[PDB]
Amino acid sequence: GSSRISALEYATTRKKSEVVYSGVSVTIPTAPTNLVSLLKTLTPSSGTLAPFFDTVNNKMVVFNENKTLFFKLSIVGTWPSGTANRSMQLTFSGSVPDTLVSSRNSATTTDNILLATFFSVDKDGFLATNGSTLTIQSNGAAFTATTIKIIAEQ
Amino acid sequence: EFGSSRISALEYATTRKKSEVVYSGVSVTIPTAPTNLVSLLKTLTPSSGTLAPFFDTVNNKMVVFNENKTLFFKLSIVGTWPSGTANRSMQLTFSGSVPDTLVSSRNSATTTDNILLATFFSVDKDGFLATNGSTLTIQSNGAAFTATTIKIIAEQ
Amino acid sequence: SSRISALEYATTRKKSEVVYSGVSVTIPTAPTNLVSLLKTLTPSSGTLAPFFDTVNNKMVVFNENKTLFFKLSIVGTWPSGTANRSMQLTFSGSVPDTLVSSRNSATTTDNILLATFFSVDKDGFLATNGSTLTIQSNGAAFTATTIKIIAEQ
Ligand SMILES: N[C@@H](CCC(=O)O)C(=O)O
Ligand SMILES: N[C@@H](CCC(=O)O)C(=O)O
Ligand SMILES: N[C@@H](CCC(=O)O)C(=O)O
Repeated sequence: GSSRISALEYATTRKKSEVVYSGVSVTIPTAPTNLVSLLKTLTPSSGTLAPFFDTVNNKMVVFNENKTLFFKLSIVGTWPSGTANRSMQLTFSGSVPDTLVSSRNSATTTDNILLATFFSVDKDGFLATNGSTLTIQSNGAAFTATTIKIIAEQ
Repeated sequence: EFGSSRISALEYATTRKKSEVVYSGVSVTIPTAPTNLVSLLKTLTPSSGTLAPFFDTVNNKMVVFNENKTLFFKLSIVGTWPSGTANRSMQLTFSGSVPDTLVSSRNSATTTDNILLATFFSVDKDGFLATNGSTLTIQSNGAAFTATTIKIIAEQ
Repeated sequence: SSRISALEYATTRKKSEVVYSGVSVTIPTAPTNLVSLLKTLTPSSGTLAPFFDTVNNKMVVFNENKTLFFKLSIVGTWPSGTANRSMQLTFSGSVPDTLVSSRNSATTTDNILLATFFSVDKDGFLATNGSTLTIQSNGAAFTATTIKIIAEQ
């Protein structure tokens, strides 16, 4: 069945946004900050925010499919020298909001960050209709990001 | 050949199976002692979703389909530790051939108490998870935690 | 016929899942090539091949537009009394990724679970170069007694 086969091929084709900002100086402040708003002003080194990051409404958006979305944010940067307790926090709005935190303390010298998660998108569900506002906040002190890689795939 | 049967099998293979359960507007203590998570949740009435088929409420464990398909797990908890709690963490252990221990730790720099634990389990046909399931044991560290919304997902 | 067989390939998981049991392995406080460390140990089950290259001491991937999922589960210990402590794992790449599992006095368990994914592109950086995995223990060295490592694609 060519039509059923084509549907299976579509279902098993990864769709994604994978955007790299190399050589930027993005301050991630200590106050809640819309992440897409922060990124959309920057010229990417590679990739595009579309289709998963909507630069008009400053949100992550998804395809209307019963297919899970995988998300990763990799940040190279620094907190100020001497900052001990510190964390990077990223919240996704949703029916139940999800709050990611990468915390560290005096024991860890590296300031680089890797946040990863997934969203089990339902057809005609909350994410499919509303998208998700991503709100980022640096805790302990402001963070200065010099490379950012952001991925959403479904 | 077996074309028809193989297409139907592929349709099954690419259909997500899931439990996605939300408990909204609750007030649930996650204590500092090890607590069977399924035992804790099954006392609550879901606002949406069902524990079946991934959470066995007789044996109080997560169970999986016997197929070479990875299971993705997420636990999202809205709640609080007592005011002033500085060092604190939420931990979740899954029994297995090698047990896995998830920890979300934080300190004075982070004021939010909300928790997001996510992972995967690479289920093998006739393997440990498929044969035994996994006991999930949750524990709050620093002080007891009071959860007001819980969302739990297992999918395969 | 062939589109069906191709779909069967596309939807079949490929994996390395290696368990090292009953070991007492120091993960030092200095950067350490993880594949170099593991390949000295005898697995209780599984094989480093095909995802872990023990000649160049790196993770390697299939040259396919298919995401790789990675998990490292470690049973072990920091020295008694260690409060602030963390385990970190860096993957080289076009942009390197640094995973950190940190904890403090509130947490008693020392066991570690690091999980992530890599959105491999055909003929992309990972497919062309692989990834060097560098592990480091912070606060004090960590003694690992069971290690389970998974890469799947
Ligand atoms: N099923 C929810 C997402 C659940 C999740 O947070 O993964 C939705 O479609 O909006
Ligand atoms: N392959 C193991 C699971 C490994 C993992 O922890 O992901 C099983 O089938 O029980
Ligand atoms: N697309 C990148 C991987 C991106 C990631 O780190 O997930 C590659 O093929 O090398």
